[PDB]
Amino acid sequence: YASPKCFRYPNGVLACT
Repeated sequence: YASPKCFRYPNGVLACT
């Protein structure tokens, strides 16, 4: 549904890199 952008909402698990 949504993208795991760094601060997707909490910015806890930043699945970015």
